[PDB]
Amino acid sequence: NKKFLPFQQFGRDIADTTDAVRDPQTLEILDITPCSFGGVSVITPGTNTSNQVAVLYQGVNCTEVPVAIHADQLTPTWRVYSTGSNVFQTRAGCLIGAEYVNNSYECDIPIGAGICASYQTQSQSIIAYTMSLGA
Amino acid sequence: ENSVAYSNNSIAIPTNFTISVTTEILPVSMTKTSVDCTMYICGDSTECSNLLLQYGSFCTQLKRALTGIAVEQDKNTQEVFAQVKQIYKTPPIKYFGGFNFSQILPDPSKPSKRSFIEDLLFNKVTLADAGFIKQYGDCLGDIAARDLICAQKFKGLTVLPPLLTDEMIAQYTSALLAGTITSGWTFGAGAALQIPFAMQMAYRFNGIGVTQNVLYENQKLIANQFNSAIGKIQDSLSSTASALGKLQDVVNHNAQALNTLVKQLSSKFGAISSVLNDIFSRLDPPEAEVQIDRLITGRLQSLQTYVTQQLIRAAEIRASANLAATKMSECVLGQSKRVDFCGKGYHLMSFPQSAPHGVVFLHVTYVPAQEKNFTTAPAICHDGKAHFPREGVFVSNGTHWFVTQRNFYEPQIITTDNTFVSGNCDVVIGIVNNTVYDPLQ
Amino acid sequence: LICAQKFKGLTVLPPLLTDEMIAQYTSALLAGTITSGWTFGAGAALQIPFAMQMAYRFNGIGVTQNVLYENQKLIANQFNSAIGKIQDSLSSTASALG
Amino acid sequence: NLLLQYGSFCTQLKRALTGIAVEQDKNTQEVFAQVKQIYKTPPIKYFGG
Amino acid sequence: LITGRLQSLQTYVTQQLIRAAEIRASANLAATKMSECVLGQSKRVDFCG
Ligand SMILES: *[C@@H]1O[C@H](CO)[C@@H](O[C@@H]2O[C@H](CO)[C@@H](O)[C@H](O)[C@H]2NC(C)=O)[C@H](O)[C@H]1NC(C)=O
Ligand SMILES: *[C@@H]1O[C@H](CO)[C@@H](O[C@@H]2O[C@H](CO)[C@@H](O)[C@H](O)[C@H]2NC(C)=O)[C@H](O)[C@H]1NC(C)=O
Ligand SMILES: *[C@@H]1O[C@H](CO)[C@@H](O[C@@H]2O[C@H](CO)[C@@H](O)[C@H](O)[C@H]2NC(C)=O)[C@H](O)[C@H]1NC(C)=O
Ligand SMILES: *[C@@H]1O[C@H](CO)[C@@H](O[C@@H]2O[C@H](CO)[C@@H](O)[C@H](O)[C@H]2NC(C)=O)[C@H](O)[C@H]1NC(C)=O
Ligand SMILES: *[C@@H]1O[C@H](CO)[C@@H](O)[C@H](O)[C@H]1NC(C)=O
Ligand SMILES: *[C@@H]1O[C@H](CO)[C@@H](O)[C@H](O)[C@H]1NC(C)=O
Ligand SMILES: *[C@@H]1O[C@H](CO)[C@@H](O)[C@H](O)[C@H]1NC(C)=O
Ligand SMILES: *[C@@H]1O[C@H](CO)[C@@H](O)[C@H](O)[C@H]1NC(C)=O
Repeated sequence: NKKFLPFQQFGRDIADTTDAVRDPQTLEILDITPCSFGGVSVITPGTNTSNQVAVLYQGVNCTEVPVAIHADQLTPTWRVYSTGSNVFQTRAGCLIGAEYVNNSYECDIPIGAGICASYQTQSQSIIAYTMSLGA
Repeated sequence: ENSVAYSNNSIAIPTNFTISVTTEILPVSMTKTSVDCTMYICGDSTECSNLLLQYGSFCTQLKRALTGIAVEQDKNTQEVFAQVKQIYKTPPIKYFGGFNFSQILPDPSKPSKRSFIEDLLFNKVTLADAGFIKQYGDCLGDIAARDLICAQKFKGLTVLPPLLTDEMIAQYTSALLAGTITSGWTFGAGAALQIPFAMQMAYRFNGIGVTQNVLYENQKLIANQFNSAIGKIQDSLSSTASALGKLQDVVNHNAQALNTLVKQLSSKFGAISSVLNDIFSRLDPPEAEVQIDRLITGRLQSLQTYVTQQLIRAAEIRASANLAATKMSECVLGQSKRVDFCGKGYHLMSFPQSAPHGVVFLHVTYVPAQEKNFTTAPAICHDGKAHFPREGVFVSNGTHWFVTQRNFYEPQIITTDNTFVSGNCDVVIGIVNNTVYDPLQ
Repeated sequence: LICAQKFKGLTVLPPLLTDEMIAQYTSALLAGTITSGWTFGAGAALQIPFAMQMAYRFNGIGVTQNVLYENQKLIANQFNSAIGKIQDSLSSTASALG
Repeated sequence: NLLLQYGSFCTQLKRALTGIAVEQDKNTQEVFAQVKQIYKTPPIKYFGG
Repeated sequence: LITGRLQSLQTYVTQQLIRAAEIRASANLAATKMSECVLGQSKRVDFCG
């Protein structure tokens, strides 16, 4: 929506980054954003115990991670997590492959925003919950 | 300047005293950060991947070092705050010998249980503007000027959220304050054991060389002085907008480092330009490889310098955090005898409060005043036997002699159960004659 | 050699506090501790005879006041001998600073 | 002119270097200056031998 | 030549910044010792003599 001046052609932001450009034909200033990307983290309970892992995409809402894996061309072993089998959106991006219980416990494997993940035998799996300070 | 009327038989003794509230601030953690390698180095080009992988896995060292810094940060914060294994709740009754506590106690009537003073600090800083990706990735359509944090994120420089959120930190501070208000310092050793506040204050005065009888007889004055001090510190902190300094210094330092790094991207490095696609397409591979090599080397060197500087600042923050933890463990959970270590003057107690990137201690102390002149002597010889005080000193307004304490004028008569004897009275240098009392005669 | 370093841009700035006023602070602190014991650390200065302060400090380390009033001369003599010895030792070895 | 390509690099160096310059003064001021007044001994001096 | 000299200056600045923190720690220790063992009597053994 931000307006230009009749002579003004394209916008720039601090640290010489291009943000918005006026189209030559319609003379309307459209906004340009860098393509989606991020970092991946692997939540693991230990090789000796189990082989079930959770994945964490940092700093992004993951309504678009299945397409991210489709374009990045990772194996269907990654596409299974790209599909929303078990998706939870925390403050630190989102985690895929972990059920979110509604009770509280202590913390063993940190993630962020005061949310932890741990392996529990009920139906052994990788649960994810909210930190509890103590009794 | 201030001269002193020194002598060899004169002594001054304070008559009155005051309670003052002192404030101090300590940083405990910087902002954690991460870094992307390939998108920073040249910005999404395949030839980059083809040409830089043989330069070495330097970004592996970068990632591991910066991850070590990140984990050290939340290690510091959890070591400095998480020192109580329970959570303590104040009772609905809030009468403590007339000691008002509305300002610092947590407020149920507020979103998030953040007390008044810490709310005041949080609104005084108002320069972090969160920035810990409070569900970021919403700056896709930048109708506004895009700010600065999103742009810094879009150059491969991310920031991770801290492990501990603010409200749980506030809960920890509330637990500490409740424990130190309701059960003395016993909860520092084991399970909390309740003691009424007045006798806890009596204990603390008994710690600093003064007997309980001074407190139980002047409770109302103590309450009034305490409340007035709390109001005064409220007003003083609300007034000045530049009393913090250190936290702003840390934030500005980190911002300057990031800004220098992002500005360094537009260096020519003795080459044609800072553009990648033009240099690759216009030139031919034999010279394009030379130019790309020079750019990569320059940018790697700059990134290495930034990493080293961040590593350096981490150690200073670590030292400050360790000292803060020691002070929190000693001044709060006990009563330190180290002068000028938990506030000026004799120390009574301290309360902690949270702050967006650190802690703030309120020290409640003791300060004598209204001194008076008197004449003294080391001992009194009676019936050829010297006599020395039990714990006080001998004083006299000119006519009669008395034993008194060392920080509050309170005369008493020279009785045989308030002194002791050693040898004859021909050896000491300042003997003065008087009488003594035996109560049973 | 300082001039040569200067003509390469390696300017050395002078410290804000000159030595004389540093000595003035040290003398003020020494006067405070000699004439007022410790009370001037917390509040204002309070005069008190020196023997009283030494008796207090002995009372601190597990010894009653009745050791000082009949050992004053020995205390003074040993103190003076020790301070003369420290003067001589400091004047002798120039490598103890390190 | 060629350093202008590197631009404010030594400006950054100066900004970094001034910090320790002020820090030294802060250190000395903190370590010594901790007295509100400037006392002085009485002219007559006999401190019990 | 420019790059080499700039690199040398940078490493010198880094080394000086390194020494500054050590001097800061020593100054903190000295301030603590003067505040404790001069303005009062310390119960800690071997902290002061
Ligand atoms: C010690 O000082 C306090 C205040 O500095 C004195 O209390 C004040 O006394 C005056 C005299 O009547 C009153 O007008 C004030 O209202 C008192 N203040 C408070 C807070 O109650 C106190 O009297 C002094 N102690 C002695 C023994 O004189
Ligand atoms: C502790 O001090 C606070 C200071 O605000 C007192 O709060 C005041 O309470 C009165 C009671 O009617 C109100 O009229 C005021 O408006 C309150 N102050 C403010 C700024 O709103 C509190 O009452 C004191 N504690 C006790 C037990 O009296
Ligand atoms: C020194 O203080 C003592 C104690 O307060 C004074 O002695 C008493 O003074 C009152 C008031 O004049 C008399 O009613 C008492 O009879 C006195 N008691 C005794 C045992 O004499 C004394 O007057 C004060 N002296 C000076 C010079 O101030
Ligand atoms: C304290 O009282 C005693 C007792 O009178 C004084 O001792 C006298 O000292 C003189 C000095 O030679 C002798 O001549 C007297 O014989 C002593 N008295 C007795 C009863 O033998 C002593 O001087 C007094 N001290 C002070 C400081 O007044
Ligand atoms: C991602 O989550 C945020 C926060 O809940 C929301 O505002 C946004 O609309 C989500 N993304 C999409 C594509 O819906
Ligand atoms: C979890 O518990 C909260 C209680 O505040 C409730 O609001 C929420 O619906 C619960 N969610 C599930 C999935 O049980
Ligand atoms: C105090 O010192 C002065 C000066 O030396 C001396 O004249 C006086 O006798 C001393 N006081 C006593 C009680 O000896
Ligand atoms: C004690 O006496 C001296 C000398 O007469 C005087 O200078 C000093 O002010 C007196 N003390 C007080 C507290 O007034």
